[PDB]
Amino acid sequence: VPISPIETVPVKLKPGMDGPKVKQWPLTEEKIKALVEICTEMEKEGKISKIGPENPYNTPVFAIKKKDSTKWRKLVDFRELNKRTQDFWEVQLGIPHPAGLKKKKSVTVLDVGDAYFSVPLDEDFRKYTAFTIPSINNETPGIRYQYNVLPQGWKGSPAIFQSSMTKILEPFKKQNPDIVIYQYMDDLYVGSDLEIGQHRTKIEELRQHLLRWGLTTPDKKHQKEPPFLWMGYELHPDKWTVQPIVLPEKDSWTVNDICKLVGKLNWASQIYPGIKVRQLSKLLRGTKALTEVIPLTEEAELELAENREILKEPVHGVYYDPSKDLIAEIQKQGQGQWTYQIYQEPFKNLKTGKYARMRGAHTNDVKQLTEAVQKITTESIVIWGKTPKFKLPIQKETWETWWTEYWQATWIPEWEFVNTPPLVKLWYQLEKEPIVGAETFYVDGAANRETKLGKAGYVTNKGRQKVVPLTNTTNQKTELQAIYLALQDSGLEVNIVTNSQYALGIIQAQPDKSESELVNQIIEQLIKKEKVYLAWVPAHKGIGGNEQVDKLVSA
Amino acid sequence: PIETVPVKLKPGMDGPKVKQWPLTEEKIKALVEICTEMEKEGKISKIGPENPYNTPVFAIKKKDSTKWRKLVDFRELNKRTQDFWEVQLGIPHPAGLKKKKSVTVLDVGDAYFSVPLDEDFRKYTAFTIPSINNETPGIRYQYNVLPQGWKGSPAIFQSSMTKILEPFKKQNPDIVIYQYMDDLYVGSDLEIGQHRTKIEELRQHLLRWGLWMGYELHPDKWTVQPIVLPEKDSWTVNDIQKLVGKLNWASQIYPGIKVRQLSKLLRGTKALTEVIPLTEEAELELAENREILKEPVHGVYYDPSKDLIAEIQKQGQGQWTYQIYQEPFKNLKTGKYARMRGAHTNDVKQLTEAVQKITTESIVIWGKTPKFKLPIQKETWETWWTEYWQATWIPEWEFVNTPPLVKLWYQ
DNA sequence: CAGTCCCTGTTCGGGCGCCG
DNA sequence: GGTCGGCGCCCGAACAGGGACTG
Ligand SMILES: C[C@H](Cn1cnc2c(N)ncnc21)OCP(=O)(O)N[C@H](CC(=O)O)C(=O)O
Ligand SMILES: [Mn+2]
Ligand SMILES: [Mn+2]
Repeated sequence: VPISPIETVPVKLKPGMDGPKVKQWPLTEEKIKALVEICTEMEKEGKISKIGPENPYNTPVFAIKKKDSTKWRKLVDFRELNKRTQDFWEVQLGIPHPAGLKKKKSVTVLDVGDAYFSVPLDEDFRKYTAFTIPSINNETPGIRYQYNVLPQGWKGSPAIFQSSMTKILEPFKKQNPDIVIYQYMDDLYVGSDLEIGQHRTKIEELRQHLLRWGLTTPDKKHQKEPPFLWMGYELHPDKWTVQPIVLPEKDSWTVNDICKLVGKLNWASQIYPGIKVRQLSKLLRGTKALTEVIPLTEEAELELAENREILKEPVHGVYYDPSKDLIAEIQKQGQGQWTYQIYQEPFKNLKTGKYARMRGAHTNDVKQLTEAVQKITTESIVIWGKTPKFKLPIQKETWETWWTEYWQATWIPEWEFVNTPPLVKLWYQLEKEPIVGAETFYVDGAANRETKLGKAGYVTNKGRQKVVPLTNTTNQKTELQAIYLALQDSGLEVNIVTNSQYALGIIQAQPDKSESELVNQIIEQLIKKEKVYLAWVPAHKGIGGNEQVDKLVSA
Repeated sequence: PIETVPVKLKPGMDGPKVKQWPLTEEKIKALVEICTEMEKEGKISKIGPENPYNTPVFAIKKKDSTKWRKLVDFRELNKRTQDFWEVQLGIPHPAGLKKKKSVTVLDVGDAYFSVPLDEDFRKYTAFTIPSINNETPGIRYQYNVLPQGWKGSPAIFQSSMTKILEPFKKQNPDIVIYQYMDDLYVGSDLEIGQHRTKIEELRQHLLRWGLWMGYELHPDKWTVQPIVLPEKDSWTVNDIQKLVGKLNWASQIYPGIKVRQLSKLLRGTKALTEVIPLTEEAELELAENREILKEPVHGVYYDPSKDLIAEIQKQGQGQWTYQIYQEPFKNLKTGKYARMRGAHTNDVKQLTEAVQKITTESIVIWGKTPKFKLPIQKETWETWWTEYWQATWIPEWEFVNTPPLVKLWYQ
């Protein structure tokens, strides 16, 4: 076996584990012909070699038809070898996005045919990549080969190829610094601001520099004219868009059909603004079977029909001009949902996106806006290496009141207020000082762990009092219930004194949405008020009416 | 031609496997130049995916510094080598460094590149450089010399450092020199003028041995933040309710705090805004409580074997309070910062500044870095903190969410 | 007193999307 | 007819750590 021009990567097995010994799957006769036709062609090319009985290892093998071609793809079920192979560190840190590409004079895209089959494998590791090709007769012993290159299905192949590919391109990139080569596996996006005459030469030089190591760039996969098909997009000289997306039109939807639909909706959200998957994702909760049929809710059909009408109109993105600022604008879609558009010129989006995660049981619009800003920031640093300037639907004074008074540290980068309803605001403000002339409610609540029974109530300075029995409740729920009572029975201004840290901590965070209906009722009462002053006092210390109301709610 | 000191991980542990976080364009271009230069000088060499270990990497600029500085987050590697830099080659901490009028910090991390690293240990120093928009896969390197930011570098270099500082320590026996991570702490009671001159004497003394920046400190002027009670002549029900709640919380630190006579003033169901005259027994209970807060807490002393913990509270208006302790309510030091960089505009910059100041103080006083409890959401912190970091070390931290109780540490 | 449990937040396993 | 790595989303279950009450 001749020595490959590429340096091999030393690979060991995990300490104390042997190679795989698995029996071959029963293969269809149409897939067997494709394997033997490929195995005999690779053995001639020195990519696989025969092995006798001295190799006690074996691994299943199968094949999958290539996309839009009659050629076949040889795959190996190395699931047992990957468990016992050493751990690798993946050098693929993410996926390139066309919104990060800059406008170049000339662009060339080219694939590498049978990329894994042109990169050598470690000599001491080839013995563990043994497999058996079944013949057309079940009685024939079958041909046993072993891999001399990177197999397909081994967990080390992608990390090794990407590292190997980067080492081969370094001498060319070093000699040609002004040539941008996007390297995703074997797909090479090559662009430059050279004149088109010198550009075709540099492409041929690169096709010769790759050929000196066994990497073939077929003219079939060569692309010289726009639109370029790159990473599932359509690249034009002035714009880009995703390749056509097809959503299933099932009359009876299953759970797996929703997962396939949700995934394509998220995929479309990168350029199609306004995609919502909230109601459709509500169909995947609490379900157990992938094949279980599930009916669409009225809110899910309306959401699906809105997404289809968006995908009807053609949308496109632009490229990144490093000379102009990067701008991101966010809108409040539905409750818990947010969309954003990243652009540099008005209505010329680089990309879009959505944020819709629900963090915690009690939140508000200002928190969710901060979470969306951070998600967009990290995304922008990945794509462009800089934080965009934000246009946010929140008043400058509103945000100022929030972050200065919040006990946590919180911050938003350089941003400006954009007047686009619905505007994010705080729905109520707790007073910093007790209110003169307002009734003072001393609230408390308690419950029993065993009986699940409890009482909630209050005592005021004007003699007003109330105690309510509660069934199937907890200590925390009663103390929230006591504050809710004092809010119902008070005027537009009220002073409430509690000893519940749990209750005070929730309300002081100024929530506007809660998973608890009791908290939502407290929120609704707080917005009706004009001045609310909460205050905490220690319990069991004989303080004010807090001790009198503690003894009233004792049982 | 230098012999390598053999280094082992803590028995039963593996190396670090921490994913690299996204880096801005200015930081990647700074790292590519530095790593290309460090590769040309043999300090680092490229590796491949057969190395399963990895440690995050980014870049910083020190205070008033124009040059970018490579910084590796070796926190996870330093945890997995703890028995090395504490049992075998431990560095003593001078108790007189905190007592000097002026202490200067000198970045001597460039000296570690002179000593090669153990060949078997280089596999754990691996780090990956990301690219903008993932144009290329990650560019992986590993260290061939003593790396900056690793707690094993000053230990191995301690023998060489002691022999470099012996001529200077002999001529200046009253000057204290402490080494922590990539920094060198030089403290003296000299006048400000001749103190900086002695620093330049040490700078030139270190330049002839193959090695610059200086930050001045004054630990003698570090002040603590005690618990204070309001001095009002007219108290209300709400004033006394807040007073009892604060004294009740402070009683967990001072066991002599009494609130009985003050609670008796809150017997009826009174309005919060109603003025309440303090009784005779309550006034004496308040005056006695003020004297107890002047006293130091009983049975509080530093333990060299326990870890340091630091809590920070956001007080608003640029105010930031902190307490350092090993056991709860046994605070070794309390303090308060104000008008730092980013005041009245950027909380994360202020909090980052606070963590740095607190860590710098903990190094001078005890030679340890505390584990921080940060009043911030994890995603808010992990998004911005590297934009404001200005130190060659990185402390450990966790994120808490404690709503304000009774404003114990700030009036 | 340590033992629960009521509550909340985090981490991770597993499905789809997409790329080679 | 079911391989690998990368990144993204959505979900629930498992994990965990603090607060108030109880033997
Ligand atoms: C082998 C690498 C990466 N790679 C792509 N698909 C893979 C798969 N299913 N399993 C494992 N690795 C896979 O790609 C080299 P390729 O020969 O240039 N590309 C085609 C893809 C096509 O055109 O459909 C192929 O390999 O089939
Ligand atoms: Mn290819
Ligand atoms: Mn109660």
